[PDB]
Amino acid sequence: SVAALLTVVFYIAAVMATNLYGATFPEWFGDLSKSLYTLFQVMTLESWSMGIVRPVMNVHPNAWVFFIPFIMLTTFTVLNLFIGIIVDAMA
Amino acid sequence: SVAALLTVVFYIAAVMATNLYGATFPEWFGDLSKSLYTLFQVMTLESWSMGIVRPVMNVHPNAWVFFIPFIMLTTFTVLNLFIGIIVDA
Amino acid sequence: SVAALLTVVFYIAAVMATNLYGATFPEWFGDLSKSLYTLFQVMTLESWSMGIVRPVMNVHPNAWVFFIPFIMLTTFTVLNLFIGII
Amino acid sequence: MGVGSVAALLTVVFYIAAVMATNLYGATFPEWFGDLSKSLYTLFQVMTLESWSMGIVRPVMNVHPNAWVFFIPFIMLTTFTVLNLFIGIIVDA
Repeated sequence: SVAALLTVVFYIAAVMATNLYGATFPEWFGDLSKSLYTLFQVMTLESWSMGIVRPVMNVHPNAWVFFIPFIMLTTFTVLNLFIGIIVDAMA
Repeated sequence: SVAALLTVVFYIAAVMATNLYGATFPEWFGDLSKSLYTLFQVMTLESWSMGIVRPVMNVHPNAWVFFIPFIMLTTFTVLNLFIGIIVDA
Repeated sequence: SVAALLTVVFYIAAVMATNLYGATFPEWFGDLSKSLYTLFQVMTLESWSMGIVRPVMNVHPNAWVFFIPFIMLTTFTVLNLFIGII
Repeated sequence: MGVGSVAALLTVVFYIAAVMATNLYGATFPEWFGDLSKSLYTLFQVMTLESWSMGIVRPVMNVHPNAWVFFIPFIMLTTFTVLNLFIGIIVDA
């Protein structure tokens, strides 16, 4: 149920990002699949700032309003999900 | 409860960093909002050392005394706010 | 216990990656030992995308099909081993 | 107390490895390991896993190959203990 919620989340943000940054950043968001890849990378927190967001903000200042919240939501969910797997296996 | 304390901590360090490193590193610390961004990136641990702390230490060495503790504080509280919310449900 | 199967998982993927990407990326995959190093770094998530997967995808596109699953598998097992001590 | 004693064990482990690395890699990599304080900073960065491989270990291995035998274990140990201190709060709730 949570895994579905998250996938929905990725899907929504992937579509949004493609239409928001795909023009100026084809390598990372030009496609809905490219956006999926990039958003997953951001989720693992790998080079999200130095490698993706900071460069993005050089063209679209305040794009941080799309990514920091995305980071919060995605991190939070994953945290919970993990806890459940860990907690329930113990119980 | 942690959420507000954390916001306080971020605000303290952001104000501190702005006054401390904003002159030499305006791209990351020149503004109170720039310092907000940088300190969150450092909290996510994304290029905190190689990308931010090591460059800053070429100018103001031993600035790790601000950063490493900031890392402990924010890391520990986010560990705590996670466990706190999680154990409950 | 969890460590017993994860070791197997790493060995499978390492053998797979060596045969798949060792030709074009010998610095990271040319050896079975090299692929062991690379896959562990990818497991710790350090520069997996920008540093490893994205450059590999310029040669073999859709190689994320190996990596992203490898990432889920190895990340998942870590929590099952983290709790597998507790 | 352990938390505290485990935190004291960690401090010991960091001191061990920091002394080790200074003597092992400080010659060839003085910016990262030339000092006991430099090795302190580097080992903590490796602990938070930020550019540990691409940034530190991979470059060190071009000089002393198989120095991953120092690093990968150090990673295991410090990451495990920090998780031991994490669960030492998980059930301590």
